[PDB]
Amino acid sequence: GQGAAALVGGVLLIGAVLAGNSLVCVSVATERALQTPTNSFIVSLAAADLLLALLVLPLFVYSEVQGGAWLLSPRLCDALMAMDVMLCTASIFNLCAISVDRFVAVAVPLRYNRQGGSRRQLLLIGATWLLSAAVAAPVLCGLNDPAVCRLEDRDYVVYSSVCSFFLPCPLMLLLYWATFRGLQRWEVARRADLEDNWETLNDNLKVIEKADNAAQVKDALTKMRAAALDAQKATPPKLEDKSPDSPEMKDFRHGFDILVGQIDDALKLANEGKVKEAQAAAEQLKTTRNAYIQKYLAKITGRERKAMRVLPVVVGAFLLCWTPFFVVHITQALCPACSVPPRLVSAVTWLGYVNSALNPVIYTVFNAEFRNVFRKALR
Ligand SMILES: CNc1cc(OC)c(C(=O)N[C@@H]2CCN(Cc3ccccc3)[C@@H]2C)cc1Cl
Ligand SMILES: CCCCCCCC/C=C/CCCCCCCC(=O)O
Ligand SMILES: CCCCCCCC/C=C/CCCCCCCC(=O)O
Ligand SMILES: CCCCCCCC/C=C/CCCCCCCC(=O)O
Ligand SMILES: CCCCCCCC/C=C/CCCCCCCC(=O)O
Ligand code: NA
Repeated sequence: GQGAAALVGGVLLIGAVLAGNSLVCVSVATERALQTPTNSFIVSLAAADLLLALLVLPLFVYSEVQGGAWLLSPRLCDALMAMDVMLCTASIFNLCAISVDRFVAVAVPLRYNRQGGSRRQLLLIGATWLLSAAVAAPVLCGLNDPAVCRLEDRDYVVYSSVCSFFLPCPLMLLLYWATFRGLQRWEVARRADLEDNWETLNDNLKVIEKADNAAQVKDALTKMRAAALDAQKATPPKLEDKSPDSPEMKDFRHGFDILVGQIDDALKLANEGKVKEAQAAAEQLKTTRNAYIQKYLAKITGRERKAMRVLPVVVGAFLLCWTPFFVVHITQALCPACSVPPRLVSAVTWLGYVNSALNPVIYTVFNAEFRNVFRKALR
């Protein structure tokens, strides 16, 4: 009765965690549009969820069929609980790492000399996992004084409730808040104008790629030049009060000067009838914007802020799913006499674990790139 619901519910939960989260990892692996700094953390979150389904949920379900009785070794129980605590902590610490990472990307504009990221996200992810293991490590040493698998050490439970949850949460919330406000300060008033300029650039690079002749190339380059110059005049509020002589204003203007200079050289070539050379100059121009310009066009048009919309939904769902769990557990640990109904302890646990099945759904619905890869699984 109570056992059959756990079994069916558990097999369905485990199936849904493995299915959804493997499809996330494979998608980041197969689709170039998904290989971003942010999605490195999303893969880390997927790993945490896959590991939960592999290492924790099966014996959790088995436990639930036995009505919470634990018939196996007490050392195995300790091993399970330490893994339980670590994976929970790792999910939270990774949501925290995202907000730290995104705040820094926003607050600290950097341009590298060489190809690729710094892999600082990977280092931060490594740090996140080692920190989660550090929080969980004492559980492995055996904290209990029976036939059930529970954390009975009240000081440990309060400690981890605070470190793993009640402390990261407000800080994470403050950081997401600062991050979103930071980006907004970069978004120009005349968004649609700058989007037009941006489309002119991309549409005409494609016209150039397939041109029949030099005049088409020259016409396309001429439009690009005008759009580059317009875009150059779209100043973000972030730099509005910055003087014309400011080294941050001198930066801004410069990226567009390099661009206009490249367009001019391609123009000279097209004008002389050198189609292939003009097309190569323009392709070489698809790489100068690939880093210097386009990164911060997505920023100043509001695209970047829009693409971050999936993150609060993920954070939100995590808070909905785990807040009841941590309120129940810290209460019990602080106040033995504050009796929580066992059926509710069971409920908030399942609620916590079902979070692990939710993120793949959240990405599919609320993020455009993920939604896109998904919707072309119609093959
Ligand atoms: C990150 N902080 C914590 C996380 C916990 O579990 C996710 C718990 C917790 O009490 N977990 C219990 C301990 C075992 N776990 C369920 C389970 C897992 C595997 C086999 C049997 C029972 C329960 C949900 C406590 C803390 Cl402080
Ligand atoms: C935005 C702050 C966080 C909000 C709470 C997060 C909970 C996420 C849970 C997932 C279920 C969402 C179901 C909503 C479906 C409608 C979405 C839509 O209309 O585009
Ligand atoms: C418990 C319900 C959900 C609580 C969490 C809500 C979402 C967590 C993130 C909050 C940081 C605020 C970021 C702004 C979100 C909207 C984006 C925007 O309007 O620019
Ligand atoms: C992210 C959402 C944050 C929500 C914070 C509120 C949750 C914390 C409340 C739980 C404390 C329960 C108090 C238990 C009584 C302790 C009294 C005693 O120690 O004797
Ligand atoms: C490639 C996308 C991410 C990896 C796959 C995720 C696996 C779980 C997705 C299935 C959820 C289906 C329910 C809602 C479908 C939303 C599709 C849509 O909005 O058009
Ligand atoms: Na998780």
